[PDB]
Parts: sequence; C-alpha cells; structure tokens
Amino acid sequence: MQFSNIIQGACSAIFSQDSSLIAISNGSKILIKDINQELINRNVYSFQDIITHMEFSPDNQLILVVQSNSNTVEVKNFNDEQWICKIVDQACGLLHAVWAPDSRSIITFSDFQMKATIYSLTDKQQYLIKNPKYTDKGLSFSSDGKFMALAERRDIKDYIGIYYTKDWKLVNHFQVDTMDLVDIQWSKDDGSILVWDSSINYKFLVYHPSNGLIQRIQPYEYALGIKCVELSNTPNFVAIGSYDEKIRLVNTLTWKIITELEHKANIKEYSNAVVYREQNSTLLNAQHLVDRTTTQFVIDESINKLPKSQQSGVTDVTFSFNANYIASKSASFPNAVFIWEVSLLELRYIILLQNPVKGFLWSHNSNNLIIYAGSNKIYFWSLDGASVCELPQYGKQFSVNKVLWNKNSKCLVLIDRRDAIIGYPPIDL
Amino acid sequence: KQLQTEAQDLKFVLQKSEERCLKLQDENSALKNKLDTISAKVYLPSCEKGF
Amino acid sequence: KQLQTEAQDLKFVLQKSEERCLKLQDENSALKNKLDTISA
Repeated sequence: MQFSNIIQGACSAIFSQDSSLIAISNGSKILIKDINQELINRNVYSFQDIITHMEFSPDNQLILVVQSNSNTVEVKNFNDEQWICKIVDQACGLLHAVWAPDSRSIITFSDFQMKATIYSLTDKQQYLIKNPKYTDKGLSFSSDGKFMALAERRDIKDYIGIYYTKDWKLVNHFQVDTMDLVDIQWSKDDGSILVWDSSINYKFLVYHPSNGLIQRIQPYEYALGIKCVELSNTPNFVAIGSYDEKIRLVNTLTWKIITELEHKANIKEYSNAVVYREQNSTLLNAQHLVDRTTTQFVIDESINKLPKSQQSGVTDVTFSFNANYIASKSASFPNAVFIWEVSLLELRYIILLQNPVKGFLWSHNSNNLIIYAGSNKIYFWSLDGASVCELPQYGKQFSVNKVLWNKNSKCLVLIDRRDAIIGYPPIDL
Repeated sequence: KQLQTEAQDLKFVLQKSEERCLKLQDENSALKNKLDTISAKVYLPSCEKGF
Repeated sequence: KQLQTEAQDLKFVLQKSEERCLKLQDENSALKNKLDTISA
C-alpha cells in the first residue's frame, strides 16, 4: 500500500464522484487532496465555524459544507474561489443540506420538518417543501436523477412527494401505504419506487411512480424487519435485509422473492461453506525491526459455530461488482462477515475477525471485500483466498473506524478521529 | 396461557402506542402549523432585523 | 417456542414505536421552545 502522511485534523472525510479528490474535514477547515497527482493538497477551505457535514457535488467542482449550531450552509466552488455562496436563511434553521445533482442546487433542510427549501445556486428559486419528513433519509433520486422521492409528512400521514427534479417541482404527489417511511429507493431502471417502511411492519412497498402499488413484500404484521435494503448493480435485483438474520432476495423483474438467505450460526450447515478467520501471526518476509505481534487472514475450517435493538438485524446487503456476492454480516455476529454466494444462493466465505466488525465495502471492480474493524489493518476477502493489508508505523495507532473507498477503486480513505490515512492498497488488480 | 395473552394483546398495545404516537404527531402538526403561522408574519418582515 | 417468538416479535415492534413517540415528544418540547423564542 502507498501512503500519504497522517493527516492531522482529519475529523472526517469524503471523496469525490470521480474519486480524484478527497476532502478532509478539520473542525475549522476542509483540506482537498488530488490523489492522482500524489496524495497532496490542492485547495483549502476555512471558516470561523464548526463543521459537521460536507458533500462533493457530482461533478466534483464544489463542496457543500454545512456548519453546526450556526445554521450555515457554505458553498465553495473549487475551480472558482471567488464563488462563495452562503445560505443564511436562518430564522427557520439550516439543519442540513444535500446537493441536487445536475440542478446546480442545494436542498436545505429547515428544522422541524418545515421546509426543505431548494436554493438554486444560479437563481435561488426557493420553492417550499410541503413539510419534508427528513433531511437525507427518504430523499432519494431516481437512477438517472429525473425524479426525487421525498419522504414527507402531512395530516400526520406519510407520503412521498414526487419531485420532478429539473423544474424541481411536485408532480406525482402520492400517499404511501406506510406506517412510517424509513427511506426510499428507486429501481435501477426507474421502473418503480421501492419504499422502505418502518421496521415494525417488515414491508416493502413497490410503487410505480405513475400509479401506486405494483407489489408488496409482505409484512409479517408483528415483527421487526426490513432492517436494511440494497439494490445490486445488475440490470436489476434487490435484496432486503430483514431483522431476523435473513435476506429476502427479490427478482425485481417480477418483484418476487427468489430466496431467503439466513445467516444462522452453523457454518457446516451451509452446503458450500468456506470459513476463514483472522488469526495471530508474524510479519511477512523480509521484514526487519518493524516488530511482529501481527495477524493474517487465514482459512480455518474447523469452525462451525460462528460469533433486542441492534441484534439479529441484517447489517447489510451489499453487492459485489456484478453482484456475485452479498456481504452482509448480522448484528448478532459482532465478530464476523457473512458473504453469500449468488448464483448458488448459499453461504460461502464466512469470515471471523479478532476485532468486532465495524464495516465493510465491496470493491467496485470485482470483490476483495474490504473489511475494517478499528485495528490499523485492512482485512480483505480476497478472492484469491485471503489478504491483510497491514498499516505501517506511519500511523501506528490509527484505528480505521470508518472506511471510504473510491469508486475508482484504487484509493482508500481510512478514518479514525482527527486522523486520516490515505493510500493506494495492494491495487495492482 | 398468560403468554398466549402476551401475544394477546400486544397487537393492541402496539395499536395504543400507535394512538399515542398519532396524538403526538397531531399535536406536533398543530404546533408546526403555529410555527409556520408565526414565522410567516413575524419573520416575513423581521428577517430584515436579522439581515 | 412458536408463541414466545411471536411475543418477542411484538415486544420488539413496541420498542420501536416507543422510540418514534419519544422523537415526537422531544420535537414537541423543542417546537414549543422555538415558538416562545420567536414570540419573545
């Protein structure tokens, strides 16, 4: 792995759409690095304020930065430092903001589900939002960005506002069959709005943007479910992470459950089980005084038994490149990552860690699932058995509690507290 | 037997919690309406004091 | 087993609707304080 310095003050970070830039947030400034030139600085944005959120616009020309209990949205064009805009329409609060894709605009969320006034950066045009339910959650753009489905609440009933995004206007306002909207997804071909209801009902409401329900993933009425959901990067396929350690894999062509993949606990009971673990080791050769007392990711088939609230929830349904695998994990498996293999629709490559799993990312372009757990190591479910990328003394205590991974899956961003490690992992590919 | 009555009825308790929730949501709707109402007349011009 | 599972499924959903109620009662207090701040 190629490394940059240990970025001081890197409270958090985001990376750009084209993966060329990394924005590092320091409490009073954002550092921008052009990773392609080297993992070095370009621009810096500073302010006399406390930053809690930042977003790169999807052209990577500006960064949206939102200031804390100051209700201030600050917009900086990186290619034009003279274009500084602020949204200080503070009487109502500016609790959050998100970028509106090619509309060149900011959706700024007022407090109390009042407004999510759109602030065009070219002309303001401040259309009111009829009581938005949330800031980011429930705000979901269609795959081509044509429509945005916004969770909204009026007459204390959830509904989805359907916004046509070019004119940023309400069109197919729709009452959604929910108890409580959690989020909204659009189908990959934009054939439907997949609506994620509250975990209480275990249901997915599939609505045509033009007519209301197409289908429903049946509720169980009285159990928690639909803990998470994701759409794979296939022509279309979705799978729903329930809250009973099971994923309902749905073929979106017909919206039917093709299968139910259950995590269980017994590795041996999966007909194709392959089990690995993180285990104690020594360093690779030819290492010297760097010391040892390290770990490696190894196969260990002997392992059969694997280790309310955040328990039994499917923690993810994340799809691999071309979705041949689903990385998932369970809230009930603090120490392991479950990888489902599809087309087998069977569990395989079950990974136990010595460090409770904090998360993982499928790499774009194949797999090599990146697994992190706050250990100053990146573990990978290398297709070619196993891999661990040890991080150096150059950041010896860095934990890696959060990981970003570039779409151009060459650059890795490791985040801890005021500290970031930026690099180029074993990415020869 | 008591467990059958655990199941019977927490569907009801869920329903009563739903009513309480709805009661709160409605109060908040009315309260949000008061907030929109006051803002529309107070800040419409008083925003100038601020800006 | 069949029963206890359902019963717990029910308890789990109650805990989540309770959390929604709390978000709302707290939003309620916050709304009142904002209005009062505005009037005063």
